[PDB]
Amino acid sequence: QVHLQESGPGLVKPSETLSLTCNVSGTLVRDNYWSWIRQPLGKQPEWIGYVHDSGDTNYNPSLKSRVHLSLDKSKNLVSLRLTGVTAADSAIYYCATTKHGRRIYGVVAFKEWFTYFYMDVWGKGTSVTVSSASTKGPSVFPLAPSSKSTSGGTAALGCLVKDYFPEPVTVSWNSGALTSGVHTFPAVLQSSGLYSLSSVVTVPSSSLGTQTYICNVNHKPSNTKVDKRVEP
Amino acid sequence: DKKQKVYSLFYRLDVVQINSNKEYRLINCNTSACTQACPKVSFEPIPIHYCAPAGFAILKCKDKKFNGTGPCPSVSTVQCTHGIKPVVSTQLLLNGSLAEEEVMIRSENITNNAKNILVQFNTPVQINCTRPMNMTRKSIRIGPGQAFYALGDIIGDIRQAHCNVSKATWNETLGKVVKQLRKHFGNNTIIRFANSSGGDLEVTTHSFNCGGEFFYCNTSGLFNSTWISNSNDSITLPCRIKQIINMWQRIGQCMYAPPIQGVIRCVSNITGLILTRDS
Amino acid sequence: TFVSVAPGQTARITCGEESLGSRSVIWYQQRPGQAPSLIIYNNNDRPSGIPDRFSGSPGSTFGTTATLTITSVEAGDEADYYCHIWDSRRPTNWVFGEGTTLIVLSQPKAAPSVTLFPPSSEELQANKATLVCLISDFYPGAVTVAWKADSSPVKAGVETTTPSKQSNNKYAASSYLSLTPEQWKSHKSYSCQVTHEGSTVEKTVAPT
Ligand SMILES: *[C@@H]1O[C@H](CO)[C@@H](O[C@@H]2O[C@H](CO)[C@@H](O[C@@H]3O[C@H](CO[C@H]4O[C@H](CO[C@H]5O[C@H](CO)[C@@H](O)[C@H](O)[C@@H]5O)[C@@H](O)[C@H](O[C@H]5O[C@H](CO)[C@@H](O)[C@H](O)[C@@H]5O[C@H]5O[C@H](CO)[C@@H](O)[C@H](O)[C@@H]5O)[C@@H]4O)[C@@H](O)[C@H](O[C@H]4O[C@H](CO)[C@@H](O)[C@H](O)[C@@H]4O[C@H]4O[C@H](CO)[C@@H](O)[C@H](O)[C@@H]4O[C@H]4O[C@H](CO)[C@@H](O)[C@H](O)[C@@H]4O)[C@@H]3O)[C@H](O)[C@H]2NC(C)=O)[C@H](O)[C@H]1NC(C)=O
Ligand SMILES: *[C@@H]1O[C@H](CO)[C@@H](O[C@@H]2O[C@H](CO)[C@@H](O[C@@H]3O[C@H](CO[C@H]4O[C@H](CO)[C@@H](O)[C@H](O)[C@@H]4O)[C@@H](O)[C@H](O[C@H]4O[C@H](CO)[C@@H](O)[C@H](O)[C@@H]4O[C@H]4O[C@H](CO)[C@@H](O)[C@H](O)[C@@H]4O)[C@@H]3O)[C@H](O)[C@H]2NC(C)=O)[C@H](O)[C@H]1NC(C)=O
Ligand SMILES: *[C@@H]1O[C@H](CO)[C@@H](O[C@@H]2O[C@H](CO)[C@@H](O[C@@H]3O[C@H](CO)[C@@H](O)[C@H](O[C@H]4O[C@H](CO)[C@@H](O)[C@H](O)[C@@H]4O)[C@@H]3O)[C@H](O)[C@H]2NC(C)=O)[C@H](O)[C@H]1NC(C)=O
Ligand SMILES: *[C@@H]1O[C@H](CO)[C@@H](O[C@@H]2O[C@H](CO)[C@@H](O)[C@H](O)[C@H]2NC(C)=O)[C@H](O)[C@H]1NC(C)=O
Ligand SMILES: *[C@@H]1O[C@H](CO)[C@@H](O[C@@H]2O[C@H](CO)[C@@H](O)[C@H](O)[C@H]2NC(C)=O)[C@H](O)[C@H]1NC(C)=O
Ligand SMILES: *[C@@H]1O[C@H](CO)[C@@H](O[C@@H]2O[C@H](CO)[C@@H](O)[C@H](O)[C@H]2NC(C)=O)[C@H](O)[C@H]1NC(C)=O
Ligand SMILES: *[C@@H]1O[C@H](CO)[C@@H](O[C@@H]2O[C@H](CO)[C@@H](O)[C@H](O)[C@H]2NC(C)=O)[C@H](O)[C@H]1NC(C)=O
Ligand SMILES: *[C@@H]1O[C@H](CO)[C@@H](O[C@@H]2O[C@H](CO)[C@@H](O)[C@H](O)[C@H]2NC(C)=O)[C@H](O)[C@H]1NC(C)=O
Ligand SMILES: *[C@@H]1O[C@H](CO)[C@@H](O[C@@H]2O[C@H](CO)[C@@H](O)[C@H](O)[C@H]2NC(C)=O)[C@H](O)[C@H]1NC(C)=O
Ligand SMILES: *[C@@H]1O[C@H](CO)[C@@H](O[C@@H]2O[C@H](CO)[C@@H](O)[C@H](O)[C@H]2NC(C)=O)[C@H](O)[C@H]1NC(C)=O
Ligand SMILES: *[C@@H]1O[C@H](CO)[C@@H](O)[C@H](O)[C@H]1NC(C)=O
Ligand SMILES: *[C@@H]1O[C@H](CO)[C@@H](O)[C@H](O)[C@H]1NC(C)=O
Ligand SMILES: *[C@@H]1O[C@H](CO)[C@@H](O)[C@H](O)[C@H]1NC(C)=O
Ligand SMILES: *[C@@H]1O[C@H](CO)[C@@H](O)[C@H](O)[C@H]1NC(C)=O
Repeated sequence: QVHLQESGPGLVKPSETLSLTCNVSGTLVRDNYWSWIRQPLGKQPEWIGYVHDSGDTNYNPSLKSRVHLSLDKSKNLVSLRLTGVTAADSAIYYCATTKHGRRIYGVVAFKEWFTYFYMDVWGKGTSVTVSSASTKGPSVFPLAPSSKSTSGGTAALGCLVKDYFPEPVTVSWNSGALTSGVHTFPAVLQSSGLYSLSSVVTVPSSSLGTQTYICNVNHKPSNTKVDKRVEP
Repeated sequence: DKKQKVYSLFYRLDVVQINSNKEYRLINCNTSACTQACPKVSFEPIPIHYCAPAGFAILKCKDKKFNGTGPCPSVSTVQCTHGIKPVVSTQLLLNGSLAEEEVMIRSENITNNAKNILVQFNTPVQINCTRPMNMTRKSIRIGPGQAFYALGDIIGDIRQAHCNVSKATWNETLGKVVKQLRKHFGNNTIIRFANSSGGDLEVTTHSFNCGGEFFYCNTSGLFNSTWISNSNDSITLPCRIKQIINMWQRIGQCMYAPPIQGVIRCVSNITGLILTRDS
Repeated sequence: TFVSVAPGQTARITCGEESLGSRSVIWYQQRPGQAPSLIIYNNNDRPSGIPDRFSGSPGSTFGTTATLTITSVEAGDEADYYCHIWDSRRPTNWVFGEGTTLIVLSQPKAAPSVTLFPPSSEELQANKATLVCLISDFYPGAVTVAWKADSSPVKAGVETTTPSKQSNNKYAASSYLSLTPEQWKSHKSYSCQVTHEGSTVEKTVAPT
């Protein structure tokens, strides 16, 4: 099979060295050519550059001076460095396997031909935000189910992550046990500058219990892993 | 009094600079005031016959193994020549009549190296030359009535004018020719080949007209050889295109080839060479 | 830019500047909230996993634009579409082609699910109040939410996310309201009034 897993700070202050890594699997770093693509929020993806062992590596002209690439063969990882980050650099940084190709419009004799690229398999990405605001850890207050003698049949339970910075925050229920009916909502940014997302599961009427319902919230930028138990 | 700001494209050979940031001028403006060919006439070499007046005769030597000079054994008489078309080119005689039996060479003095060695063929080696760029002819009026036919933008990819000759056929014909050199230079000798020494475009390249444009094709590719004898493939050729020509010692004129609109492809026979030799 | 196509018809999508040479254009289908999935390369050569529905313009034409032909549009094809242009005449583009949102029409209608949540008890002892209205599975995302203090509208503290589609015709919107501890007990019962497309649905809650 094939799998990609980006990783990194998820936030860096202005004028610093953003360092991101791409965990590789399913193959070796020596074999395939790689490429990175950042995507600003709501805008069109700006392609970063392509890297391969044996030094076949080129960068974007719009950011040529600031970027750096590498591959760790022993660690089997796709590295990435970028210096002097600014507000224009905050985006979702994907990691993509890339394949070369030859388009020939001529006799080939010349050099009349051109290498076009296409990234067939992607990664999930990592949300790299940029702000001089210090991290805050998430607070977790467990939202009790509908009133302590909830309405007849088909009850609902929820959690709440309030006042965390920055996005994102990952949520899963009993180490991802139920994974059914979960409707983890988008975050809302507040006036203070902190996000807050809810997560809720729908449970049938046979929920008097006591079944063990403990939602799991992870915010890596503050290393905060809070697992909370909800009770009516 | 009023003037314009028209734009046109020119080939590299036509222009030359003088040093604003950069500039250029036509290479003919320092030699001779030129005239454009009317884009109404054609340059096609049609078979022309040369007939004699009354009380005159023209003698046709019907001898296969004729080296051009001396007593031709069987002679016929004719009023007009066979259709001879004005195919004008350098280093390569095109579309003419092949020799009948063996590739026979013709030279004034085979010993005096300064005399060109005209070579006639026995098989017409096939040559296909094109210019792939689909082009624009924008009629820029420089009045009154006078209408310059400029080139406009380019439609499609960019790739020069080239020529194709089957490698195998030429690798065989060259052997057929060297076979007839050895009857001049000893039963067992070695005949190498090289490209032109040096000079103008008209001399060191394959100056010819096809469809309205004047190709100057490098001849270094074909002349790659060295002769030691006692599937599908072609030998591609790379040509530059010119429009402002100065053909002839200096007596053709300078003439602006009106740009051709479209893709120009021509197929031709090669029937001879104009060789030279440098103990 | 948005393309609205009747169901089961054929959609078309336009990408990039006009052609200058023979090209090789890539086509990408980024679904909302996910990563771009590679759809077509070589201007008409689709890889494994892509049906022969999707088409394109062969990169042999000059002067015309890059076209994406979706035959027999289905609901899943609702997405953003990008394209990477490789002209033999223009330098290598590192800014992907600008987007084009496909919108299949007449899903047609989804009634929202409004889930009002009081503040949590641990939050109550922590001296902060927060109301969590949660609106799911609605179409389209044109919801506007008001809040009521037993009979009266509430002006400040109102927080509301945006209608967000999620790998489904279903949308999503939250609604938070910050309240002081003294007033969740002071008033009778609080109301979340979610308005969608012309239907207002309201859920209220009362303290113990
Ligand atoms: C002087 O001499 C020199 C030689 O020294 C000579 O040079 C030659 O010039 C010609 C033109 O002047 C030039 O032809 C070009 O060739 C391009 C590439 O073709 C080559 O590769 C392919 C495939 O190889 C790749 O993929 C393989 C796996 O499939 C892989 O293994 C390879 O490693 C490689 O990566 C191959 O098909 C070609 O072989 C073709 O020709 C052979 C004979 O030469 C023949 O045996 C082959 O079959 C094939 O010909 C046809 O064969 C199949 C059936 O077997 C048919 O289905 C097809 O019809 C084939 O044509 C070569 O190996 C070629 O792409 C160029 O054509 C594209 O570009 C032009 C210009 O832009 C367009 O007008 C064309 O329409 C075409 O664009 C189509 O394809 C491209 C890419 O595939 C797409 O981007 C376009 O979308 C479009 O294709 C799609 O849409 C069209 C639109 O309707 C649709 O029809 C298709 O279905 C598709 O959906 C162009 O033909 C030649 O390459 C060059 N040199 C050599 C060495 O050949 C000079 O020209 C001579 N000068 C003279 C005489 O004046
Ligand atoms: C060595 O010998 C070979 C072969 O002998 C020779 O190749 C020949 O090249 C020339 C041009 O390079 C070819 O001539 C062209 O022929 C076609 C059309 O001809 C046929 O068309 C009708 C269609 O029904 C036939 O019925 C008819 O019998 C003809 O055979 C065209 O591609 C060309 O036409 C244009 O060019 C000519 C003027 O340059 C005119 O003939 C004609 O009026 C066209 O001109 C028009 O072009 C403008 C473009 O916009 C247009 O706007 C104007 O109105 C203008 O009038 C051309 O006739 C010839 O066919 C080739 N040989 C063969 C066997 O076909 C090599 O060139 C030669 N070697 C050298 C060095 O010359
Ligand atoms: C538009 O113009 C730009 C330049 O302004 C041009 O970028 C060039 O692309 C070519 C390839 O398309 C690059 O050539 C490579 O250079 C590296 C340098 O080390 C070599 O290692 C490469 O060799 C490998 O790759 C070849 C192509 O795949 C293989 O055929 C070969 O066998 C080797 O495996 C290769 O030579 C060139 O470096 C860049 N130049 C710059 C300045 O970036 C771009 O391709 C043009 N685009 C179009 C559509 O014409
Ligand atoms: C007309 O212009 C051409 C082009 O500049 C001149 O040709 C040059 O002649 C000199 C002779 O010393 C050569 O060194 C250059 O290489 C030639 N240039 C080119 C582009 O061929 C020509 O001499 C000029 N005629 C004059 C001044 O009478
Ligand atoms: C190019 O050469 C071929 C010979 O291979 C010529 O074709 C011959 O033309 C003559 C008349 O000129 C005919 O009598 C022959 O029968 C033709 N041969 C074949 C095999 O068909 C062709 O005409 C030449 N083209 C030119 C001179 O433009
Ligand atoms: C070169 O480009 C011209 C465009 O200027 C092409 O002319 C077009 O030809 C098609 C069909 O051949 C017609 O439908 C268009 O109306 C023509 N356009 C104009 C402006 O006249 C011409 O075909 C091209 N040549 C080649 C060989 O592709
Ligand atoms: C020159 O052009 C002619 C015609 O375009 C080529 O002859 C063709 O050869 C193919 C085989 O490869 C045949 O299927 C065609 O029928 C031929 N066409 C004609 C009109 O006879 C020839 O191969 C070209 N020669 C070179 C050296 O490029
Ligand atoms: C003939 O071919 C030779 C190559 O065998 C050419 O010599 C080259 O000339 C260029 C100048 O443009 C030099 O940069 C190269 O170093 C030369 N190569 C060698 C091996 O010496 C020569 O220019 C060609 N001449 C003509 C008139 O075609
Ligand atoms: C004709 O062809 C020859 C060889 O195909 C060309 O010679 C090349 O010249 C460049 C410099 O201009 C050198 O870098 C190459 O190494 C040369 N090639 C070889 C094989 O030696 C020549 O430039 C072409 N044009 C002319 C006018 O001679
Ligand atoms: C004549 O042909 C030979 C080969 O056909 C060419 O020789 C090349 O020489 C260089 C180094 O001198 C090698 O790297 C190449 O591999 C040789 N070519 C081949 C095909 O092996 C030579 O350049 C040709 N001369 C001209 C003027 O074109
Ligand atoms: C993945 O990343 C971790 C930490 O960056 C590293 O220890 C590991 O070697 C990487 N590769 C794999 C295959 O896990
Ligand atoms: C041919 O050239 C030689 C020397 O180059 C000369 O002696 C002779 O007179 C010339 N003419 C002939 C042999 O007819
Ligand atoms: C074909 O060409 C090669 C070199 O290009 C030459 O060695 C060989 O003798 C040629 N074949 C014939 C039959 O002359
Ligand atoms: C020597 O050349 C003659 C013609 O010049 C030829 O007839 C003869 O066969 C050659 N001698 C050989 C090939 O041994």
